[PDB]
Amino acid sequence: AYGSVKAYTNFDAERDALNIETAIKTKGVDEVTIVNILTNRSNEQRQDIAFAYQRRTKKELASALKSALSGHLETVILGLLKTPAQYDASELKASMKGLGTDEDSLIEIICSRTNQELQEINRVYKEMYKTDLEKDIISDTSGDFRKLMVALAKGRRAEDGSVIDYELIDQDARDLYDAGVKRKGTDVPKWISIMTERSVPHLQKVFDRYKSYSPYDMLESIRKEVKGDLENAFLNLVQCIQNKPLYFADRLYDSMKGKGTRDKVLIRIMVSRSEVDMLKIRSEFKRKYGKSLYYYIQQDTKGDYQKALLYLCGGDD
Ligand SMILES: [Ca+2]
Ligand SMILES: [Ca+2]
Ligand SMILES: [Ca+2]
Repeated sequence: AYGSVKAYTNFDAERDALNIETAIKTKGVDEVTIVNILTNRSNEQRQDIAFAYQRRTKKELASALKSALSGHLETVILGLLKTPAQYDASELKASMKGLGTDEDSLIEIICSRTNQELQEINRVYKEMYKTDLEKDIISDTSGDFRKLMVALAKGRRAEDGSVIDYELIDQDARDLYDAGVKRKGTDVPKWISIMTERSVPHLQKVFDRYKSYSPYDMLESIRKEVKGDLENAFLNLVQCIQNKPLYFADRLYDSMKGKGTRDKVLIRIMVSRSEVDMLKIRSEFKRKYGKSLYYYIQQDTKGDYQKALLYLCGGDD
C-alpha cells in the first residue's frame, strides 16, 4: 500500500510480451523500452508477462533478458522478474559463500523480513536448492550469531495481539537490563529469546521502556555488551523493529555515501522494497539526509541502470 511502483491500470500481458520480444530482437538491444515496461508493472503483472512471453516464444523471458542485457541493469531486471520469495531466497543463497560469507546481506534480509515472508522464503528455498535454509545458515554461520540468525529465520515470531501487554513490556525491559548492562558479561540467549519471540510493536514499547532502567539506550547497550557479527545483527534487528523505512533509508545512504557503490545492497533494496514501503523510505531519506533519494541515486549511478533505479524510486521528493 506504500510502495512506489503500483500495478499498471491498463495492463495487457500479451502486448507487453510482444513489445518486449520486439525490444529484445531489436538491433543493439532496446534497453529503454524494457525498462519503461518492467519498471511500471507490478510483480504479478511481470509474472503474467513472463508467462505470455513463454507461450509466445517457447523461451523463458529471464533467459532471453539475461542474454540481451549486461551488468548492473541485467542484475536489476533479473531481480525484478523473480517473485519476492524467489528473489530473497536467491539473494540468500548468493550471500552464503562458505567462510567468506556475505554476512551483511544475510543480516539485511533475515532481520527485516516478516513471519509470512520468511515462511514463504523457507519453502521456496527448499524447493529451489533441495535443502532447508536452516542447514545452510548453520553451515555458513557460527556461535550466538548463528543462534540469532536461525531464531529469526524460523519466522515464528509472535503476532501483534488484540491487547497491549504493558506488564510483559515492563518485565521484558527488566529482563533485558538484568541480562545486559547490570551484570558484567552478557546473557545472550535471553536477549535473542526476547528479541526474536515478542511481537514488533511490543518490542518497540519494550525498547523505549528499556530507556527507563538503563543509562544507555538499546543500540548503545548493544554496542557495549556485544561486538562483531552478533553486534551487527542485533543493531540491524533493533533498527528494523524501531523504524524499518528509516533503517532502509540508512542502508541506502550507506551504500552510496562512500567511495564507489555497494550495488548489491542498492539494487536489492530498490527491488525488494519497491512494492512495500518505498514511499516511506523516500520520506525518511529526505527528512534525514536533506536531498532526495532520487538525487543520490542520480549522482551515484549513470545510464539505463540509473534510469531503472529512478523508475523504481518514482520521482524526486
Ligand atoms: Ca550478460
Ligand atoms: Ca555487561
Ligand atoms: Ca559513491
